[PDB]
Amino acid sequence: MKEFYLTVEQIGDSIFERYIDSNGRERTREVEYKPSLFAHCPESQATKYFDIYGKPCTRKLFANMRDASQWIKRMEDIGLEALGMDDFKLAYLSDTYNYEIKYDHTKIRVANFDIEVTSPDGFPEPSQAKHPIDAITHYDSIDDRFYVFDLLNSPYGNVEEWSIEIAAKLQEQGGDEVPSEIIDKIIYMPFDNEKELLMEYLNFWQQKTPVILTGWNVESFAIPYVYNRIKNIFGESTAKRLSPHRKTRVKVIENMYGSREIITLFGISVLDYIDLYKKFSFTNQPSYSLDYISEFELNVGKLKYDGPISKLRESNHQRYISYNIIAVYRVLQIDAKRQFINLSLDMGYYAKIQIQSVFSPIKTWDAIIFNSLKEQNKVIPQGRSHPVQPYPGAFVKEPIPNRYKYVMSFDLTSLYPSIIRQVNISPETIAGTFKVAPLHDYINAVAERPSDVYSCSPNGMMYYKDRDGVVPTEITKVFNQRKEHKGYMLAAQRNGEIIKEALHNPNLSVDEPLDVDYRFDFSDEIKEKIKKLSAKSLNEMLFRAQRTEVAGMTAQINRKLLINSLYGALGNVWFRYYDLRNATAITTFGQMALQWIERKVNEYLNEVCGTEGEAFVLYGDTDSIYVSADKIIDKVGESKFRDTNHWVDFLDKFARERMEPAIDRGFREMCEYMNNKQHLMFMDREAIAGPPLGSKGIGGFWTGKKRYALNVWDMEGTRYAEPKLKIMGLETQKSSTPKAVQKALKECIRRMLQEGEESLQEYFKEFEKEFRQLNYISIASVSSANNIAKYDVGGFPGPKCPFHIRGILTYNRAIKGNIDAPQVVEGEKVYVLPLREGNPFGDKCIAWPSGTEITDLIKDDVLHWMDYTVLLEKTFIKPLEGFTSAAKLDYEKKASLFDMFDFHHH
DNA sequence: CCCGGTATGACAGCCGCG
DNA sequence: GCGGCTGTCATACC
Repeated sequence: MKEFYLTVEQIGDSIFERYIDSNGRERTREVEYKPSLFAHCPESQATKYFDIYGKPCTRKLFANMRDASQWIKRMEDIGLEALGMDDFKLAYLSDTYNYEIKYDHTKIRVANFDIEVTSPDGFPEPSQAKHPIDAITHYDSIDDRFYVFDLLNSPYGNVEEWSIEIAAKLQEQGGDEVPSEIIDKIIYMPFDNEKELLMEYLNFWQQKTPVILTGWNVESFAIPYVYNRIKNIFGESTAKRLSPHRKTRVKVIENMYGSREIITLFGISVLDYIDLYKKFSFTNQPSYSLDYISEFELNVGKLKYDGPISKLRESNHQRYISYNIIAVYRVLQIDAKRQFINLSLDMGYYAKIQIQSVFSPIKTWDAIIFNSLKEQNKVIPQGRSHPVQPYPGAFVKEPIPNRYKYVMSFDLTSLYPSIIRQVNISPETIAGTFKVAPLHDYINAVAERPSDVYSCSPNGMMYYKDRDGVVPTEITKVFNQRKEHKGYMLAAQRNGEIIKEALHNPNLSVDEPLDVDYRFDFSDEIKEKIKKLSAKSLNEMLFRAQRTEVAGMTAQINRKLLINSLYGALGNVWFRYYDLRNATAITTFGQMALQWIERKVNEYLNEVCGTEGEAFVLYGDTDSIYVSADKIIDKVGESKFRDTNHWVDFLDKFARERMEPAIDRGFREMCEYMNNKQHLMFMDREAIAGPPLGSKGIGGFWTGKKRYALNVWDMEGTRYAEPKLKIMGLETQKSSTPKAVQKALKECIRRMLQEGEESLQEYFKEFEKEFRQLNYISIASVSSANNIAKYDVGGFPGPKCPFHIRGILTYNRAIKGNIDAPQVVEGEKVYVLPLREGNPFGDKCIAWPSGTEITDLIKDDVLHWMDYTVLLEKTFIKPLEGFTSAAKLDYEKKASLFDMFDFHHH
């Protein structure tokens, strides 16, 4: 076993490191690390060190890290570049671990915990920590145990001890339904007072100090609450004891709304799962509370209880504790499915960074470029300050709002990373500039060729073709690595398939499985030794073949995330290799790419269909184009197809046989026109959309930029058994839209695309008739409660007050002086309903906390004074009118067709 | 620097307008 | 009384 690191930190003139040694023991080092930095020198001085520009550099070795840091300030005050890695933690990791890090997760202590705090005051602020911590569930990955800390006596109640017997029983039997998987894994311990509890938790923390600390909201609630609580009761010295190095910093996170404070525990990587999920799930969710996320991933959700949580410990302490245990297990179950922690570790050691820096695409890329440059004796440039200067971004085509019967879409692969390599874009690779014509003229190939010598972007930039760019080289690596690991994953998957044939007829023998590598396909000699092998050994080979497939999967997605990271880094002023001209070179070339191929697809389809001057490309967004296939179908005639699958086959082949070669030679023309280093503009066919054959459906429609619906039969080569609706930007996709209305609008769209006008009309009529019979929760809008106090003037709405906020202030006057009634909290989501003019409430609308019924001492009047008309018009009819206008359909039978004209009268 | 550019929509408030 | 704006706020997605 080769040693790896756990956490690294700099305190004064010392690196403090937690690390696993060659024997597997967790250990700590204090090293008085001697960093190196670099300055420019004359050609006379003989060094092996050069910068990315090739200019010679002399190596300066400092006695400590403070001298290094003071030297950087002195070089700034002189006006000369101070070259090298200024984040000395990264240099230490590079020096101490100059090899491919192979870690062993079972020796990494990964803790996830959750806290409970009874509070009749409202949400207990972590910075003040006014109320007693009355429960802690702390899971440890090494022990595989849930350590549960339980407070029996607090100012808010004296309670019985928790029962594991009851907690395991069925929910109908009065039990908490804690899974038998974790029942034999709970270490329960009750306490007579909070001080005893908090002090035991601290001693527990010292013996089992987390390397990775996770959980839901741990960074913004749990950790701050435990720290501040211990601090307020025992003093700051005791609270620092939560850090292995007894050093803590109070960070102030100032978001563009308010300001909150997080606590930095030196020697611990905090990877909050709420942040970890938002970063790596790539699924946009309405709510990000553990409850919603659990039921989404695990189909079980968080544990239910009766009454307000502020009254739970009193009324049902048995539930309260079991709710705390399950809260921790919910996160562990999610991580068992998604494995974002293992992912985070994988990338942390690949980049050689602090694990919590996986949230930073800047840190990660800074280190990956640093390490590969280090092994070539090359010196990284100094990070220079840059003014935040907004530059052009992605091109988006304004579509003509219409229906579109048949649609076929195509995507460029890894567009921005592809341009970087194609054009060879890097700081040191800038070769000069050319007099730039309008983009229009480069799209139409009317402008003169920018350079015979250098590779070019349509923004005026020129780059060397002979040199290998530092950025281009570094991302080509990542590409090649991903292919390599996805070449091992496909091999490990296919190698397991041959094993599954042997799982039907084996023969027992006392032998261990053969030493073979699953990353590469088996030879004939290994294939000969399959039937003879035993049943015990065959299941061991299947275990290790699948184990190899899991290792390949993790690697191939980690590199995928890096590919998509780079542009972000490159376009960020804080990044070392950032250059504004290089950034606009990427986006502008991309703008040219999509519009040039729009031209080429139009010119090809016109020539083939015989027509001239017809817009086939109906829409385009960044790296994708959408083609109208009507003419292609009408060229064969849709009456010649026997079924839906017949014309989907037709279009699929057409794209591959006719369209894709026309695109490739189209882009090959563009590469030669810009004189680029290599052609890397590749376009895959994604979606084939259209209405079912012999149906009155319209297939798809656009209402504007980023607002469309499509009936998709085939995506990226896989044929769907049943048609699947792709909806983007429309109200069905917005969490502000009421539950029943989100459902109704989707069906309205389904009926439009699959069935036609009359069906939509029959549905609308019925939904209008039955709207008043729907539940008041399902038909209410949801909104975010930001800036409540700002627009509040003595309990009434002020100038420029938003609609939902007005609703909140109406609710507040209705429950003014009522503690049992739910309070609307700044930040949290709210239900909104309109009220008929003349109601006993203040205004025209009421808003109450989301996910809850209204207080019974106000419910009747709300339900009585609801404005259904306004609600149906605002949330349902208006957005539908939106879709139907573009689609050129009617939702109501006799609508005057003169309504679609912007008449005079002016 | 632990994601903001390119987007649309709901609503408030203003301006002309016999 | 209502388009035609501008401004604030809310929420999509790569």
